[PDB]
Amino acid sequence: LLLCDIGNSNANFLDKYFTLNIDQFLEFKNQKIFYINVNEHLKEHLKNQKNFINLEPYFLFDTIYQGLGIDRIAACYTIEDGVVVDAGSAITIDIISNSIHLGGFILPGIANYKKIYSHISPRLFNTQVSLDAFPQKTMDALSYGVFKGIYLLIKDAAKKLYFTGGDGQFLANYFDHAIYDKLLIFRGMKKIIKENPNL
Amino acid sequence: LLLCDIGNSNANFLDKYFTLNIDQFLEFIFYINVNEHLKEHLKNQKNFINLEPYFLFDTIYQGLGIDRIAACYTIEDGVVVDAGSAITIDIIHLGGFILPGIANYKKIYSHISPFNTQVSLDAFPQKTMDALSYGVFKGIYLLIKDAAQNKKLYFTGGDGQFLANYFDHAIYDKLLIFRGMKKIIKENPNLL
Repeated sequence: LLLCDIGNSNANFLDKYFTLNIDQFLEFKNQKIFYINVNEHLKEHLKNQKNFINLEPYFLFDTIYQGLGIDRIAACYTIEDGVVVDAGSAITIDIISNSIHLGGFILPGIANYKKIYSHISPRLFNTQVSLDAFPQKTMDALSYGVFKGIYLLIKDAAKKLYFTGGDGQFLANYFDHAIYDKLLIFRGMKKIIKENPNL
Repeated sequence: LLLCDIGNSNANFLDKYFTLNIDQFLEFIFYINVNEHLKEHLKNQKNFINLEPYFLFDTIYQGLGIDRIAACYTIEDGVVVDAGSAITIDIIHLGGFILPGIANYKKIYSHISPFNTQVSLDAFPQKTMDALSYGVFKGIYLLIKDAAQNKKLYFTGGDGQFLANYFDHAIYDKLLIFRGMKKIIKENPNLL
């Protein structure tokens, strides 16, 4: 059972979890691969690979959010009630209540915060910065700005929390009653398959 | 008496307030400067007199920028927010924190994907531009609120009035920085 979650920078596979970059992904050959894809650039390519089978059409998900990404849908999908946070290149926060998508929002990913500080000034992280004291040096002034900004947005939006993505465990640790599941999305994909076994 | 607050995107002048962008300032005076790539050019200019070494300001914060010092210089008690290229939030000095300015939030998103300022903050967005706008505006809002846990609140800077509107009990002063700069010329009559 080979699953593929395709992004703008990475394709994450599950068989056993691995990550390829996009060049690597384009040279991959294999057996059936089930997939979701947000990369607009790879749509023609995927259509030419007959072994590749798009799960997106099977996702029924109650939202009015225009153009919601299939990646966010798939991560919300096994959740009945809760706040879903996928912390990678971007940080998306989605709110589920009663299997209904109430809305959601987007933040830069942590690496990107680091890039924009640099673009602003060479004068402009400590992951172990405290959130309950004002910072006293510039490293901490940045780390606090970023990490506390995300902490408060998520606190306000949240309800149980589910976390996923490369930075998800780190963000989860600021909260009690929160889970981290590296495989949230692949669980949504797993669920689609258990619901349409003719696949 | 001509004053200049030279920042990372803009040069705020007071002769009559008015602002140049950097590329303008270059083709354009007591000053403070946080623009690294402008250090050289300023030493070149003999009409410009740096005011930074005259400030004496107690803080337990190491390497506090001179724009923050200057903004904070005339405030006995409160949170001081300066919203430009970056947004500095300072406490009266018991510390403070920094964010990207609103336009620099734009720039990350615009590069990734080549703002709605009236976005509601009390409901969850349902389209991409609103999703972005709310992450930015509410993130800033929650941080200041949390920091100003009841203290006074002061805002300045090019985007400072916009942000002040989010608040009851808050004051915007476009000139808070030049007010530090004037108080320094005050304390140092010798400068004239």
